[PDB]
Amino acid sequence: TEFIRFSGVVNPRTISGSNSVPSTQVADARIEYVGNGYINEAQNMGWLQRFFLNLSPM
Amino acid sequence: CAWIPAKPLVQGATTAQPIPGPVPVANGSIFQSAQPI
Amino acid sequence: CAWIPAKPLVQGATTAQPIPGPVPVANGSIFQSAQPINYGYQPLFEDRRPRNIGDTLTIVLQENVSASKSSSANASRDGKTSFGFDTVPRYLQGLFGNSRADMEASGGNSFNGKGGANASNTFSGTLTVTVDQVLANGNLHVVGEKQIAINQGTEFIRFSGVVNPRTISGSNSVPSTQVADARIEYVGNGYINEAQNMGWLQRFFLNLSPM
Amino acid sequence: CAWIPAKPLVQGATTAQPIPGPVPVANGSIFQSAQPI
Amino acid sequence: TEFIRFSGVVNPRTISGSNSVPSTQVADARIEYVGNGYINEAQNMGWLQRFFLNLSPM
Amino acid sequence: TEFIRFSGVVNPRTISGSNSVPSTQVADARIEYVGNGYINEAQNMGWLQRFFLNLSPM
Amino acid sequence: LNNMLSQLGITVPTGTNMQLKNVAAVMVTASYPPFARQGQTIDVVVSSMGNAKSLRGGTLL
Repeated sequence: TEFIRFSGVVNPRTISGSNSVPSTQVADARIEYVGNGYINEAQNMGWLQRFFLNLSPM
Repeated sequence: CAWIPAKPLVQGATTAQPIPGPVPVANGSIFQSAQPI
Repeated sequence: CAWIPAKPLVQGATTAQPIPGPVPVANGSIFQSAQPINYGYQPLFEDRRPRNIGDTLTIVLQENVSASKSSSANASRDGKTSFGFDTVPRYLQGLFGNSRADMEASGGNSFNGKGGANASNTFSGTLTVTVDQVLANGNLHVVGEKQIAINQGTEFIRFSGVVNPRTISGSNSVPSTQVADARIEYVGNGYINEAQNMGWLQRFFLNLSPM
Repeated sequence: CAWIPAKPLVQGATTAQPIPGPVPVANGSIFQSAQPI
Repeated sequence: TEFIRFSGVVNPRTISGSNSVPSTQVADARIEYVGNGYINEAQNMGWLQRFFLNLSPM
Repeated sequence: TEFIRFSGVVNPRTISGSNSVPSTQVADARIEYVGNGYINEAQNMGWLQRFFLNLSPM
Repeated sequence: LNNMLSQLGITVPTGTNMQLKNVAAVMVTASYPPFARQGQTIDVVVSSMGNAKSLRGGTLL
């Protein structure tokens, strides 16, 4: 399952004739594209590798 | 991990419910204007 | 097995029997109208849009999302110094003699990091849904489901959302990018679907393995 | 597993039943308008 | 998660007809493009290498 | 983080029609383009090499 | 015109040919009178605003 979430603030005089706004005209743009399932689990780093990436000397 | 609960970037409810408009005042008019800011 | 009794997808009787019409009343008329179910006022030139609970509406699923990102960084440093008095004159032997001032040193340092990510999805098809609620501002909440069973399993395409009536085309159709709370689902069952879940041991390792 | 019951993304009933319109009031009119919001 | 932050001071007579200003006309421009997650963690130097980069003789 | 600082003295009759001046017309021009972070730290000489560059006989 | 048709219940497809001759776009101006009460009537002035030839027998929507 994939989730696309969006939040922002729009100025009405920017809405086109077809009731549409490009996302570059939204003020406090919060965009999110995430997912779940094992396809998403196969893209997190292992806890040991995550620990090493932060605490390894080099 | 992928099982640890994290909060999403866009929080709160992602939907809104339309509210019914006010009851029209019984003057002789068809044009009824809800309270305009 | 193939001998275990299962129920079909389309259940019940798959045929209907016509019923004889009523006996015509003996007025002076040839035109006899069986009891007609009166439906409400219906406009003439307006497009056929759904207006009440139970009306149908075609959704044209066309989804295409694609996001990406990347970044990198690097740094470097070298150094190499040297000095050597090969032949020292006599009057300087007390300061640079016996190679007491020769010098040679080196040093290095490097770093390179980088990363990125991306995601994408598409969807194409057509599905007819039904209005199940009319909101307070005229918007229509729509739900729909289509079930197919081709020879071994069963696939389900479910859809749910909210539609604004002024976006419905002249042929009673809306592209799925104009629906507000779009929930789309394309799943299946049977052993074809079972052959695509990870084994419980591999699923456990994918989450709890150190690397 | 594939046998563990999970709920679908689209929950609830995926169909609706049309409701019969109101009985027309016996004025001299053919045009009958159900209660319009 | 990536963050793009911006701050500055604008002179109104520089805003175009489409309500837009090029960033070279903003006075106290502060621009920031950062991120988090392990993709960002894989771009910081290790503490030992960071120490050596500053205190090594050469 | 990179910093671009500027300071100077301008004669008003040199400002163009678009409110812009080339930097060669500023009197006491002080321009500065510096940075910080480990990318900047990787460009300073080591203290030993800096000492040798000044006090080595040749 | 497409906005009005859509509001009335007719959705014309986009990107289609449409060339009218009996329609003109106008600016309407009026003077709000003192102590005006709702329901009363005033006089308006109608003026063309693009490449129209005449408003001889027109009707203002």
